Amino acid sequence: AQKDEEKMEIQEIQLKEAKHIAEDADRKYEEVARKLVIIESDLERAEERAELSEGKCAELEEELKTVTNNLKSLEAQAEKYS
Amino acid sequence: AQKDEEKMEIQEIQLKEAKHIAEDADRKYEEVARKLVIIESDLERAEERAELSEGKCAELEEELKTVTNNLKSLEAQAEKYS
Amino acid sequence: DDEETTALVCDNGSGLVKAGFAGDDAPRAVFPSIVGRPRHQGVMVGMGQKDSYVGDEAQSKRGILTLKYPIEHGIITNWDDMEKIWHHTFYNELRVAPEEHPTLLTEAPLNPKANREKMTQIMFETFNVPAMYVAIQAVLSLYASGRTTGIVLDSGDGVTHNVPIYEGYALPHAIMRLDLAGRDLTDYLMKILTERGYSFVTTAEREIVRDIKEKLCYVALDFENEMATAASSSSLEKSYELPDGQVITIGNERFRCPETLFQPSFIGMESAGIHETTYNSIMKCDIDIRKDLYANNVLSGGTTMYPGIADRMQKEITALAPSTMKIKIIAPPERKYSVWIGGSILASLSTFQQMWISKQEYDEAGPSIVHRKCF
Amino acid sequence: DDEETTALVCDNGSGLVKAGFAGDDAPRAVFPSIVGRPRHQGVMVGMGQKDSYVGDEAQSKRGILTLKYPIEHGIITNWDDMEKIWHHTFYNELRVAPEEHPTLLTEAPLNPKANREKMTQIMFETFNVPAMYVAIQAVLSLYASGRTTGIVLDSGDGVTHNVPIYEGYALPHAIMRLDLAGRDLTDYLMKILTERGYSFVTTAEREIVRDIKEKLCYVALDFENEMATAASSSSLEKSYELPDGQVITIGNERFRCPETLFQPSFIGMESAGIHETTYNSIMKCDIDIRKDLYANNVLSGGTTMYPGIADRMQKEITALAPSTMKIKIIAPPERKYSVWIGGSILASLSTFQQMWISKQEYDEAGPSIVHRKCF
Amino acid sequence: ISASRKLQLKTLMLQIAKQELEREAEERRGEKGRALSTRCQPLELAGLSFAELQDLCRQLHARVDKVDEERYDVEAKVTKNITEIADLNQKIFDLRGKFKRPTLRRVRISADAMMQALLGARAKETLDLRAHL
Amino acid sequence: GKRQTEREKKKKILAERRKVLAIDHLNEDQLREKAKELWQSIYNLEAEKFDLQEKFKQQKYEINVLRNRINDNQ
Amino acid sequence: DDIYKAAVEQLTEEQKNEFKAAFDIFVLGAEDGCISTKELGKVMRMLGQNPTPEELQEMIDEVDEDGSGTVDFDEFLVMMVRCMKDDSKGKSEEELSDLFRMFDKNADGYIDLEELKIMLQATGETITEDDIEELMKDGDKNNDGRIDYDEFLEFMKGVE
Repeated sequence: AQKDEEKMEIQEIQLKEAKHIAEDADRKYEEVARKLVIIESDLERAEERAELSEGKCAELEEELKTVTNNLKSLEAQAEKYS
Repeated sequence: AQKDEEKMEIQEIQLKEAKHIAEDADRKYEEVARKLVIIESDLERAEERAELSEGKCAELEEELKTVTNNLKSLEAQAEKYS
Repeated sequence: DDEETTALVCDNGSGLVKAGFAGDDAPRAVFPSIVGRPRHQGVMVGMGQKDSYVGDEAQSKRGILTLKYPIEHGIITNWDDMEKIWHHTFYNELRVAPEEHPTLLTEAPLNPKANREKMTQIMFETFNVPAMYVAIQAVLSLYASGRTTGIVLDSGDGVTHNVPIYEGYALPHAIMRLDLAGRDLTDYLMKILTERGYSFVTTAEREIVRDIKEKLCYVALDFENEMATAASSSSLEKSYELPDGQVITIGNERFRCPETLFQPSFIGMESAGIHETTYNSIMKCDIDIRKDLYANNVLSGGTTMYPGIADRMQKEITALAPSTMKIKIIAPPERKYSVWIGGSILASLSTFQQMWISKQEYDEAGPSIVHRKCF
Repeated sequence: DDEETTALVCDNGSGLVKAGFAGDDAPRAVFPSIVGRPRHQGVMVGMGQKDSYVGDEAQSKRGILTLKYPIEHGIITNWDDMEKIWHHTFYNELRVAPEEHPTLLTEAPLNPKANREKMTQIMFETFNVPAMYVAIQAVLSLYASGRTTGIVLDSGDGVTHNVPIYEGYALPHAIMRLDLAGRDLTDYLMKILTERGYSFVTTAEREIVRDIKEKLCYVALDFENEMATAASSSSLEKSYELPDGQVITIGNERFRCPETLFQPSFIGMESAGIHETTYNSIMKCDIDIRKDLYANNVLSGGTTMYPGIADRMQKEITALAPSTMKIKIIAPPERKYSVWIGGSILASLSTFQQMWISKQEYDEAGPSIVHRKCF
Repeated sequence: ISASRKLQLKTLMLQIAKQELEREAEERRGEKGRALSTRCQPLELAGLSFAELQDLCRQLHARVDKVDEERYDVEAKVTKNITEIADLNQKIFDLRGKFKRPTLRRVRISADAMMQALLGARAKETLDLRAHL
Repeated sequence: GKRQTEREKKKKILAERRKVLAIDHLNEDQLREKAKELWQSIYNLEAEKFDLQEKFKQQKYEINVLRNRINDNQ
Repeated sequence: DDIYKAAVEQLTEEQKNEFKAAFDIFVLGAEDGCISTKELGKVMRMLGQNPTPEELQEMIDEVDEDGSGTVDFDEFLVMMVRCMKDDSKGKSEEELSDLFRMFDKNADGYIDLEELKIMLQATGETITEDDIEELMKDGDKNNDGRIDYDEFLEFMKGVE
């Protein structure tokens, strides 16, 4: 019975240490979750703004093409009327 | 002595549960570490490429302005020709 | 701005409602005229789901709506939806109460009377405007060009009409109104796309086919040569990315869709193309103003924005017309909003300020006032 | 707040009953749904031996019981046992009499009507609740993610169903319900463990195999490479201690058990995996909402907790889908209780407070009221 | 430049804005009282006959009812404005509701703290079984 | 917008707003006291109308701002 | 100092005495009270509400950047005030509406660089090229022509 009491108290201090380790891990978990949420939100915004920029670039490119071609044709016609 | 032994068994199961907590915490934390790093790298790249597109779009704006002015000139010439 | 009172130049159109205050260069708010009720059931509670999304809002939720245009061919077939569109236009896109602003609607030529009378009755009873005036959509397009003569071909999205005008005197016996327009071209394009495997059926996918038509189609200078070239080489096949991926490749459907304008036999219509109804409209005019009409042919309306139409039409008319006359086709770059720019100019005139249909006049003669002197 | 009371958000499920009051973060009491009669004779007198241990009590005396789940595949096959489970849940795990609390059950899509009608009849006659409402298990999981669109794959333990939703409008023609779930994976694992010598037969040892599956199995990113690696090295063999000693070593059974999800041909099922029924469910939707569904794919349910599934599924869908669309898989850490969290949120809404099936309404129309407007 | 200094400058800006806004609020209230006093011409009824005072009171009555009519018109306008204000609030709620579904709620209430009561229940049932035998 | 309904509601509200009494049953000082009370009442009416005017100003300002900010999405 | 003394009041004299008992707990003890350096890390290891790495780097920038081997009472409280939650919730949506309506003097639907400059100079702080330009880099997050509504709505989250 004496030996068993010894083992009981040893396991008792071990259990307290275990609980503390558990709480520390819990706090770390909450922290990392917060960080991940923030960074993902930033990812959303970054992707969306990238898309906006790409679309606008496309539209401006097309308009440039059209106007340039019209100008070239009218230049040819100016020579013709000369 | 029997009561003490029962106490010991209880402590044993609790220690088991604590180690279980430790392992699951570590696993989830490593997972979130992976996700964090991947998200961060991709966010960096996305911001870079979006800014590149923005610069190209501004250049396109200037090009379009040049073309518009030249078309105005050619149109005036053609109408006077008429 | 400040004191004083500005006029609202609305322009119902059929496909795009264009509105804005009188005296500017471009319409303030341009948005499709579609009203789409949701068609599925809806399970989320408290999402704030409305019963009808109108205007440009229903072009973003079109995946779960059934869009339906309230104006078929110039005429208005569904008055409640048109009233909803007008209410949206006044209150949300311009944010000006109609109780303090004259309005200048536009109407196609040769339209049913009841349509115009109902339009004025709505504007005077529901929205309660101070004074409204209805103008023919072609005279405005002639205003915008800064001319005073010329024969204007206003190929909108609902109906294509061809009003000749000389020295400010319109010729009512020479108006040739044809009901082929952009919508029929959209339907024909959607029908010939099925020859490659792409099937668009839903009323929402009609918008996708419209976008394809706007971005890719062009009018061929010579039809047979293009048909022969597209059947041998592959320099014409332009690809386009659907709203979900799966790019498509349009071959000789590119110039076959807008060719329907010059050969209305493609969609089974009997009449002659827009290249020959203009010549017929000219030949009905007197023998002494045909040279001026030949030299001042004006294009307007959205559907005349196809790349390469101002050359095909000139070639066709030069083939038809006598060899001595000079054929010139005025195609301003601001073609789409030409009618609205002309409307703004007309509403900004001082001489026009006493032609409005004042409300007391409507109270004395009823809605039939529009056919009277105040035209 | 004030008068009034709190709602009971029960969630029958199949394998774990999750319940708790509305407005919290996690269910109050979670316990397996098994009812096990004793099977041996019993010689001690006065031991106080009951005739049926339900819930978590029968997971401790499982050595001398014959556990049998009352819910096979979503549907309920043994109504007396289900009534016993509900009675236990109300009175002993929550200790709140049902006479003073509304209830919000959950039901899989495409289930037999008679099941739902019997459920409401029981809740109104035996337990005599004030008002109960039945909701589809996927809409709640979409609530919990805080989205309003997205296609949710809720791979429970009984049945895996895949409900796409856009802007709050569910698409009833695109629900793909597949009956492979956690229970079939447990049976297949128990069947492939016999290839090393370990034989589990008793209905009590199915629980041990379930624990092995939960603690050891994982989904392989690439199946053939893992099969080749596990056949050469020995870095995968993880050991596990049975409830009596005699540790066992699981080799390539680790990633072969949950691979059945992506290749249902392993257990002889014809259909395609959960990686291809999602793509098929998307392709049945309209062409304009496919991008949003691609970007907001949601995972839920217990069985989607395997380590490494959110990457395998994304790789598979990216292989199937067009190259331009972005594929994103939402896998919240609180996956298991996602349906119940969503249920709590829905029950806590003010807009939802008038959708309950009040008892007087049931008295007037009978149990068939559930199929009516109060869905 | 550094975050702390920038936040201090922003706080100073907000405080200056708040103080100038409170100053303008008291100015507006005082000016509003002054204008309200200015609007009505003061009443001086000293030495008035029955006819004069009665006609004055009757005209004041009629003008008060006219003011009631005017306030009815203005308050109908304001009620329509309130309706469109609520509509705009609802529209912003709808535009933000794409991701705001799980936002309006309360979580982590009661079940997070209670963990060791189950162990006590198990110990109690085992002890009861052992003590009864 | 069915101004008949608005006119009916106006008649009901004017009934709510109706404060009409006797006119020839008082003495001179009582008449003066009633006139003073009526002056105070119309002063309150003026104050409430000015409050409504500024409230409507703020309503219109916030409506413009909210309209612009919702339009800024596209 | 006014902000500094307000922060001192935040961890008030009662809180000062409680954290003084805590400080005696995590001091070396049984010595002259010279006050060393690592005890501000000891309070991180002890309090549970561990100072953030941002707090650690702010302390490093102020203290031990000379390798000081000790922390003053003033630097100690500078570290301590940044740990306890003296938050201001970032005001309220109505107060944001009022403030940003005031800042939108031109009623453009946004706040311009000119309005921001005149407002920040109207507070008396030296607003030079160090500001505005950095505020373009820092205060203006969107940098899409102006400072739009959500830009300054979220830009002032949890701040004073």
